[PDB]
Amino acid sequence: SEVEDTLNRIKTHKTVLGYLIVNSEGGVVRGAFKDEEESKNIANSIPLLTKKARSVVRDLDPTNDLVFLRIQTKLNEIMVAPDDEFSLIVIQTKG
Amino acid sequence: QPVIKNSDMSVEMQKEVEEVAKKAIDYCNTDKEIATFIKDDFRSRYHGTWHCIVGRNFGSFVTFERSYYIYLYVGQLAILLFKTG
Amino acid sequence: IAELSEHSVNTERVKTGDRGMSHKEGGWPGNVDPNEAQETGRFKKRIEKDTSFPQAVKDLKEGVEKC
Amino acid sequence: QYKTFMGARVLWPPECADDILEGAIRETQDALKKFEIAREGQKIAEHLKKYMDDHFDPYWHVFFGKNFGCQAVHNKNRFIYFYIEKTAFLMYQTQ
Amino acid sequence: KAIINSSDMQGDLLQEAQDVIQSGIENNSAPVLNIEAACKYIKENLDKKFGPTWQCIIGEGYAYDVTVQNNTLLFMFYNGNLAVLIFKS
Amino acid sequence: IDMPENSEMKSMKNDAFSQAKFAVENYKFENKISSHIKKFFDEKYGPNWHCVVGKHFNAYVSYDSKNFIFFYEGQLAILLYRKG
Amino acid sequence: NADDQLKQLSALEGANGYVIFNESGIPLKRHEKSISHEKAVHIAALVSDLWNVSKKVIQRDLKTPENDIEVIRLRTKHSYEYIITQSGDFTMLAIQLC
Repeated sequence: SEVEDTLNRIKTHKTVLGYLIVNSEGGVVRGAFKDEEESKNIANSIPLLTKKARSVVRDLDPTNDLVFLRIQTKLNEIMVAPDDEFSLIVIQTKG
Repeated sequence: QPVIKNSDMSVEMQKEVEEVAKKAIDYCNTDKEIATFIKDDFRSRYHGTWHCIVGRNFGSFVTFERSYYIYLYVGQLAILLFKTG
Repeated sequence: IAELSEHSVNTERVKTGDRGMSHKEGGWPGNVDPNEAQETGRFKKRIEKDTSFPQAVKDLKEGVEKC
Repeated sequence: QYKTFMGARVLWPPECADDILEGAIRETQDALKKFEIAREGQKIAEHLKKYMDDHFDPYWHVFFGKNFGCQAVHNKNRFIYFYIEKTAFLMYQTQ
Repeated sequence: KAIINSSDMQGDLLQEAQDVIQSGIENNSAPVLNIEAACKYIKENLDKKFGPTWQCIIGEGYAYDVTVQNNTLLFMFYNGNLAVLIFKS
Repeated sequence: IDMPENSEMKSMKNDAFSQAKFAVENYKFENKISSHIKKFFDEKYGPNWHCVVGKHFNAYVSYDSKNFIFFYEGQLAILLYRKG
Repeated sequence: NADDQLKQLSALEGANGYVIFNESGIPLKRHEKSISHEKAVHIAALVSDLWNVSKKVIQRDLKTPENDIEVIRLRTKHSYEYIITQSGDFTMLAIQLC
């Protein structure tokens, strides 16, 4: 239910362009994208980069886990929230 | 920016070491895949048996064919390539 | 009886060891590279973004807790 | 100078009859290719000598590997010596 | 503090492997020690003990791909962070 | 580790070892080594012998019973047997 | 854009180890190595490669080409904060407290 509530609130957050909810796998459950292939490459490789990310954040020492990963760029924004089974990603305008 | 630290090969083969390494960097992010790329390439071009190590903090003691050894830094990865067998 | 003759045959005879050294700068002397003041100036130019980042870090200093 | 042949590198001028040569040249890479691999040792040379004794004259010796060397007497004009892909092969007949 | 990670060979020679690495540590145990010297020692020892064509490789961050003879390969880790790979080809 | 056998009393088995180890040191290429062993064993006993030297090689030959000696001499391997 | 402001940057409370590395991966100035010289080397090289991967994804399939990185600021709450700021020649990094 929390996933439905969070998905709904992301949809409510204006400035969002392309939403991307994925499972811990490379599975885009829902996406507000013009083309899905586009998100397939990201939705599969970014998890590999997150595999590397969890590796380095823990390489320091097991003191923390990757809670969030929100990156902002000139054209847009790439919010990413790693979750137990999912990852809440959204393409938004960097306001 | 390749930096040859210790090489035995001829300049041409050396050039190929840095070239093949640049290609490997261009395609593989994981050190293992980079090494396999290099190893397979020279093993295929030439014939025999080559082995490649790629890392950041390392020493080793190996035996190698004359004029068939290089120890260098490409970017910031330590490539140790050599021919045995 | 069968006729007889000679031959000799070989294969080329060639394998040395060195010891790889673990990494321990591009230039041998560090002071030469550290002498560039403009390099430190470019480094300085980041405080604008750093100040904004520091403000953002304070806003997200603690994750929300409900216990 | 180890002249090229459509089998492999063979020392010339040949000191073996052409038919015997061609038999050896074709049988070695056929027998290697079909159901044989480099990991197996003796059971190659086994088959090679059997094949030579079946059709050609009866008493043969075969030696192959990556380093060796020999002097030896043999029947007149019955010496086969060739490399293939850095692998030395040698064969000869004795009454 | 020996911790075998990848074993392929026989128990006896495994035991000797640990003893030899140990001895290498004693031979070179100072900050001035270089892993290279101990590598020399391991390779030469297993050569003069169990025959030639051994290779001794020591360190802590490195990916490797080699051709080794079956039942003549060992890889392991130490409490001191020394990851040692040894192999016959 | 392997020692295929020959005649009894160490008439031949004893001789080959003693000769081979002069041979291995005194030359570098195999040529003079194999030639020397064969050239000696023709004078001493028999009319036609065969010899092989090397670090690694496969072989399989016909011969006369109790005249096949094979031994690992130092790093090298030496093979010897009569025929003809 | 001068040493004075660099000193000010150091004066910013909350920051632990600053790291500036030329895109070649050479930490020029630092405040992390001042506690452990073996740290900034590891981070600088590793993060440089990461930035390369970031360039790949920032130039792959959604992310339009001709767009470059601007700032990749990361935070591992309770461990430390790690800002990345790309440049034409440098990479301003800083290790702060989130």
